[PDB]
Amino acid sequence: WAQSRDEQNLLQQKRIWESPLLLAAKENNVQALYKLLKFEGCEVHQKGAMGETALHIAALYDNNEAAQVLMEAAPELVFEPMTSELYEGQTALHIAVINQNVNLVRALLARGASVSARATGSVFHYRPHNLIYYGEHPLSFAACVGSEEIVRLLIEHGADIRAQDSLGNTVLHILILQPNKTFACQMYNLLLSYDGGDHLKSLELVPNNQGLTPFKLAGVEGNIVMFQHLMQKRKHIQWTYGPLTSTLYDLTEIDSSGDDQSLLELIVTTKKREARQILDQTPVKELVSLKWKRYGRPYFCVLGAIYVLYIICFTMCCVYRPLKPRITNRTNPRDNTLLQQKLLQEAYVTPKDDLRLVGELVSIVGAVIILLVEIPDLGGPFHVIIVTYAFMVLVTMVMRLTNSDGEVVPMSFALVLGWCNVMYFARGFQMLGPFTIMIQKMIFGDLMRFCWLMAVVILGFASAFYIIFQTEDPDELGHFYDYPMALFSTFELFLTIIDGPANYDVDLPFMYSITYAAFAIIATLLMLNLLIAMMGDTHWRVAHERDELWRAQVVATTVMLERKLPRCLWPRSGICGREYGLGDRWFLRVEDRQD
Ligand SMILES: [Gd]
Ligand SMILES: [Gd]
Repeated sequence: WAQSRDEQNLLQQKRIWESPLLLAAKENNVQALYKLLKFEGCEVHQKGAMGETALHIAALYDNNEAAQVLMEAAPELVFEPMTSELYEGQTALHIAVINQNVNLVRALLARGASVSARATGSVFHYRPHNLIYYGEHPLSFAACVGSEEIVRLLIEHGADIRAQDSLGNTVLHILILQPNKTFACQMYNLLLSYDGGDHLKSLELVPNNQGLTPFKLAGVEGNIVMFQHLMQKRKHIQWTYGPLTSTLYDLTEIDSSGDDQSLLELIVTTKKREARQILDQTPVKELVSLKWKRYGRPYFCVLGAIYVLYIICFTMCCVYRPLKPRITNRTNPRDNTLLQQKLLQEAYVTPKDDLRLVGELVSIVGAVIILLVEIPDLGGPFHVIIVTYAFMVLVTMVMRLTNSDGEVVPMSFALVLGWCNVMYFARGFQMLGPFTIMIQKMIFGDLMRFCWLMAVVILGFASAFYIIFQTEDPDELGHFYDYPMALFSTFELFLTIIDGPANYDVDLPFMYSITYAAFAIIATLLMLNLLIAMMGDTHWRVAHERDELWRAQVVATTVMLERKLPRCLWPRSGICGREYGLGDRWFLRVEDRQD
C-alpha cells in the first residue's frame, strides 16, 4: 500500500512535467499560462494525475499570480474538488488554508468557495500511517495550523463550528489530538467565542461518536495542557484567605456518574502511557486518594482476608484428602513403582470426614461464585488465574465421581494458582505494592528472553549427556537414564539447584568432564547477563514507573470495588449541590496554599 502512493506521487510529478499547463501552474509561469489559455486554446478543466486542476497545483506550491490567472480565465475551477481516492473531497481552498496563504484564501472566498466541502480522501484519515489528522473541513484546517487570521476569516463567510467529521469529532476534539498543545489553547478559546451562547447545545457538549466530549477526550488522549485549560471552566473559587484559597470542583464528567460516561474508567482501561498522569492532577488525585483512604482500602482487606481463609479452607481439604491403601500388587512390574492410591468413594463414614466435606462444599460454592463473578463478561493475570483455579476446582469434583488415577493433577494445579493469587492483594500494601508490579511487568520482555536462550542451551548440552550416559549403566550416576530425565536434570544443573553429577568410585566418561566444565561456565554467563540486562530498568524515571504504576493499579482497583458493590455502603464522593446554592451536582472541596 505504501508503494502505491509513492508510485502515484512520482506519477503526479510526471504528469505535471508532461502537461504544460500543470507545469506552468507548478512553476508559476504567468507568461506561459496566457500563451496556453488565450492564444493556442487548451483544456482549462484539465485533470491531473491525482484528479487535480491547474488551480490545485497552483495552490500546492504557493503561487498566487498563477492562481489568479486561472481564476480570471476560468472561475469555475474553484468549486472543482480533487477526484482521486487519495484526495476525494479536497478543494483549492483546503490547500490555501493549510499553506496559510492569506491572500489566496481572501481571493478564494471572494469567488465563494464552499467552506463546508468535506475532504474524505484516504490521506485525510486518522490513521497511524498518516503523519497528521486535521479533520475534513477547511475551518478545521485553519484551527490546526495555528493561523488565527484564517480561522475567523472562514467563520466570516459562514463556517459552521458544529461540523463533525467522519469520527463525529468537532473542531474542538481535533485540537486536543494536535501536538502543539501550548499554542492550540488560545485557538481553542477563539473557537468557543463563536458558540451559540446558550447553556444547551454547546460545542463542548457535542460528543465524539465514541461517546467522548472534548473534556473527556483530553484525559483519554493524555492531553494535560488541554485538561488543565478545560478545567478552568469547571471550578468555582470559594474565597481567598491570604495564601489559602478554598476552591470547588465540578466533578460532573469526572467521578463515576454514568456507567461508561465516567472518566476514571477511561483512564485505567486505555493503553495510552500518557493517560496515567491524568489521575495525578489536582481534581482527580484528591478524589482517588479520598476514595482509597476510606471505603477503598478497608474493603480490599475484607475481600482479601475472606479469600485467604477460603483458600486455606481448600488447602486443608487437600492435605486431608481421602485415605486408602495400595489395594494392588502392582509395585513389582517396573519395580520403580511407588503409588499407594487413596481414592475409594465412600458414603458418609465420617467421624472426621464431614469437616472437609463442607470444606469441599465451601470450595465448590466459592469456585462457582468466583466463576459467576469473573466470567460474566494492570491487574490481568491475578484475575485470569482465579477463573482457572475455579476451573480446576470444578474439574477436581469432576475428577471425583469418576475416580480417575490423576486425582491429584487438577488439585495440585488449583493449590498453586489459588495461593499465588493472594499476592494480588499485595498491590494495596504500600511496600510490596510496587513489588508486585515489578514481578508482573517482568514476565514479558525480561522472562521470555533468556529462557528461549536457556531452553536452546539445555537442548544442546542436556541431550549430549544422554548420549554420553546411555552407554554407561544408570545404576551409578544415572542423572540421564531416559531422554526426559536427561533434559530435566540438566535444567536443574543450569540453576545449580542440583549438586552436579559426581561419582568418585567409578570412572566417568572422557566427554562428561569436558562438557560439564563448558556447562558450568555458559550456564553462569547466561545467568549473570540475565541479571544485568534485567536490571536496566532502575532509572530515576523508573522510580516513578515503579510507584505511579502501582498507584494507577490502586486507583484502578479502587474503581473495581465501587462498580460491583452496592450503594448501602460507600457513599457518593463529594457533597451534593442540592440543599446548597448549587444544583443537584456533586462537588469536592479542596483548599491549597501558594508559598
Ligand atoms: Gd544401588
Ligand atoms: Gd548439594
